[PDB]
Amino acid sequence: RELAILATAENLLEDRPLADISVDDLAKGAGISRPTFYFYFPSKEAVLLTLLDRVVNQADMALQTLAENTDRENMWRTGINVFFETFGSHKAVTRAGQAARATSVEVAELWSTFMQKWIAYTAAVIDAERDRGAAPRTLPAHELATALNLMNERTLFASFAGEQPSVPEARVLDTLVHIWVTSIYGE
Amino acid sequence: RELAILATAENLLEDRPLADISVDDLAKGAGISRPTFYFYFPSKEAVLLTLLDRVVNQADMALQTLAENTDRENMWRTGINVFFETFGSHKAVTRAGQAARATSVEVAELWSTFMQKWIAYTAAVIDAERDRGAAPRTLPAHELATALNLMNERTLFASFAGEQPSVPEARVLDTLVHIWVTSIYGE
Ligand SMILES: CCOC(=O)Cc1nc(-c2ccc(S(=O)(=O)NCCC(C)C)cc2)cs1
Ligand SMILES: CCOC(=O)Cc1nc(-c2ccc(S(=O)(=O)NCCC(C)C)cc2)cs1
Repeated sequence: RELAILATAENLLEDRPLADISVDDLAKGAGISRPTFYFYFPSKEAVLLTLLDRVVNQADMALQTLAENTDRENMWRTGINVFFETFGSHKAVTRAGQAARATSVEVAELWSTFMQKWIAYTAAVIDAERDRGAAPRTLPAHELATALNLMNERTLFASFAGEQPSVPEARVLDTLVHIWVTSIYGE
Repeated sequence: RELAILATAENLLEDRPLADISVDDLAKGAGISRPTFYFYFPSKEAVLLTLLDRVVNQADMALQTLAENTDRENMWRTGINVFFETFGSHKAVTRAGQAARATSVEVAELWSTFMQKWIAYTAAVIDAERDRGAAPRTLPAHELATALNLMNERTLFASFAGEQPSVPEARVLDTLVHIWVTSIYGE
């Protein structure tokens, strides 16, 4: 029933913005009354927050699975691909979740927390690559990590929403891997 | 008087969001009545659009001045620096203008037009660098241009707004030049 509210919201968000989805459409879709909805979620905005929180955590867990477990270009491609596949499978939640950063402090703070985590892990892997002699000591690892992660956030999300301008979705993984591998390994 | 409305809006936007600025605050600030304001601008949103349109065009003209007129790293640094200095001098208009992309089709379409222009010029310069034998034929120039331009938009604007996470403003030019020069010249 919680699940049916979440699935209904994900479905309707594929059609239209969260401003055009009412608690009645979410209730209707989950086969419950509007007061019954209020027992599971305080708002349609909390439904979006929860949807976003699962996509982010699904991306984070898939990155942890890689971390616990090739050539350097393929190492980076597999990591970036976790975010391409995870967000790319949940485009309506990606789009809605990004738009809510402007209006929800909880969505802004959720996004900020996982970006800080994914930057810190990028920096740790760049540092390990520098310690093993594979990557040169160029920029501060954490500053290079930050720019590469903000690049991916902006570029993946533009490609997914078909923005003008954007890298076509079928070219965006290759585009990002090239810039990551050349900026991490290049002198 | 048009100028005094524009200067007043730029000033108040340094303090608070456009939602917290009323046509009376703009009128008051420009020493005119509210009906007199309506003779210059249909809305406070049109005032933001015009402010954004001058900053974008000031950036574009400064890029044209370079184009009509060193080592490859310094060539790219001077180009990126046009955007760092121009937007960095107008942070409240940058911030407000970026936020209005969500709510104004005219702000979205203005931003899209100049991004397409600046990407096309980046691609043209990468192509000329490839034709002269200085840069290798790696990614499609226009796809590499797109990702590098979206990186800069996201990274410069995060640094300016002090977002978490962000590259510190005093490190962001060096960060972006490294990733540009290594991704453009690297194999
Ligand atoms: C073998 C173990 O090492 C690896 O797997 C390679 C690694 N990949 C990452 C990583 C890749 C992409 C992104 S990001 O920049 O794309 N996400 C934020 C942006 C949005 C998309 C959430 C963030 C972190 C860190 S280490
Ligand atoms: C000697 C002649 O050649 C040159 O000057 C070097 C050149 N620089 C550019 C250029 C630099 C940065 C950006 S961008 O990516 O920073 N702006 C969009 C994003 C936001 C910031 C507006 C866009 C284009 C093109 S060619």
